[PDB]
Amino acid sequence: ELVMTQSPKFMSTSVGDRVSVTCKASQNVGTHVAWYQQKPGQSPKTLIYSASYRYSGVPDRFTGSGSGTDFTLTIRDVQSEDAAEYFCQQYNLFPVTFGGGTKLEIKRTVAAPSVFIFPPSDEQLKSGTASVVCLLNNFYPREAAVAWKVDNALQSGNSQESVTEQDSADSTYSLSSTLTLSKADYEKHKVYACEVTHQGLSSPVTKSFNRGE
Amino acid sequence: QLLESGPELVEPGASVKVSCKASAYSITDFNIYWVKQSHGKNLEWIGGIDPHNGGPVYNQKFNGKATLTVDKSSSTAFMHLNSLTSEDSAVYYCAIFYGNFFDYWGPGTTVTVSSASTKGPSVFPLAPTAALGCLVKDYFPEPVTVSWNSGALTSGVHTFPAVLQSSGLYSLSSVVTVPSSSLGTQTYICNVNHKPSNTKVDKKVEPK
Ligand SMILES: C[N+]1(Cc2ccc(C(=O)NCCO)cc2)CCCCC1
Repeated sequence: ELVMTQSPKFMSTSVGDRVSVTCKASQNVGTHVAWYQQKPGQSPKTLIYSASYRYSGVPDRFTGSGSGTDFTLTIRDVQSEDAAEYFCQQYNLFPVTFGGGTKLEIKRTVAAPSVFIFPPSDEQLKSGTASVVCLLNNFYPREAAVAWKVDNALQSGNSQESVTEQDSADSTYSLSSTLTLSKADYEKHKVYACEVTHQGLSSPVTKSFNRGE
Repeated sequence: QLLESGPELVEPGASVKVSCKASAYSITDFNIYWVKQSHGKNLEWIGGIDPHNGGPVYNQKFNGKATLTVDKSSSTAFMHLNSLTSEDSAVYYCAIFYGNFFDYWGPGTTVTVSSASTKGPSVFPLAPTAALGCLVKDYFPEPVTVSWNSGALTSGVHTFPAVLQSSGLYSLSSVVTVPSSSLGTQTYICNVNHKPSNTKVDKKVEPK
């Protein structure tokens, strides 16, 4: 099998910058290599074939080069919508092989989250469970601490988090923290609060609500 | 321009045949290959068939596991995976190409190997510049798709990767932000589809 070792593994850079991904073949593969870009929630899309040639509709700010065992993809005016994972591909000798990939995040100014809290539906409660959701919206960077509290006692072990890939337009992230309790547990307490700590905030902001009002 | 057979939940040791067909042309008069995406996101060339010389080309790693055939008559390509194990759980794409012209991948087929049974999600309203959403809880297997107002609403929509909760059931919420003024003027319906369990539900999200 021909190995394609690609680097860097991960890279963060500002809009308008120039960066380059690289691939190392383990055997001169001529110029039989392609470059692929895969945006969040989509199949990969070929950018380049034959190391330096572009496919229609692929912006000129993409260029490929190199040969033998040394290949490079360069992006020259990094745009937000550029946020993706990039892969090189060798197709000079079967079996075709892909590089491990390069995840390109974009550096943007800090931006504080917008915090919203959601009580469980009166319809979900009926069935036995209670999920209290806390949404942190459009922030940067991706690092954020969320603390759940109920009647002012801090919680652990009954929450889960999820974060979206960087938004292609505003380069922000969004996160959700979900508190899962049993119906009984939920009706035991009154005050339900979600506290958010983020470097874009001078001091942690709290969004809470009282049960039944 | 490519369609692929729906998502799949296949019991270990059992098998699965994935289909792939084009809408306005025959994929069978172009080269066709399949690619597997697994542990996180990472690609493996399975094998391919050339339209001008009998015989599918296979990668050894999948010799014995993958069988590739076509049916030039119906313009359909097939991939048969036998003896499935949890390491066959992945997104499988069929791709088409011709010389240096195009090279286009299909949407993807999620494939989960597991003895569990399919379970559609419960969809709960996440009641309300303001945010609203839908909790899509307790479904199996992945994936599920959510959309707002039948597709009409796309700005500010944020759908979160699903989390595998301890019960072995998947869970995620979709959110959207809108103008608060709009809360007494516009109806907001989230539409959830979970192909595997033939579960399709519309949920009105309104101010509680
Ligand atoms: C698709 N590709 C590379 C490539 C991809 C898949 C195969 C392949 O699997 N061929 C089997 C015989 O038809 C061969 C080559 C074509 C040439 C440009 C770069 C992209």
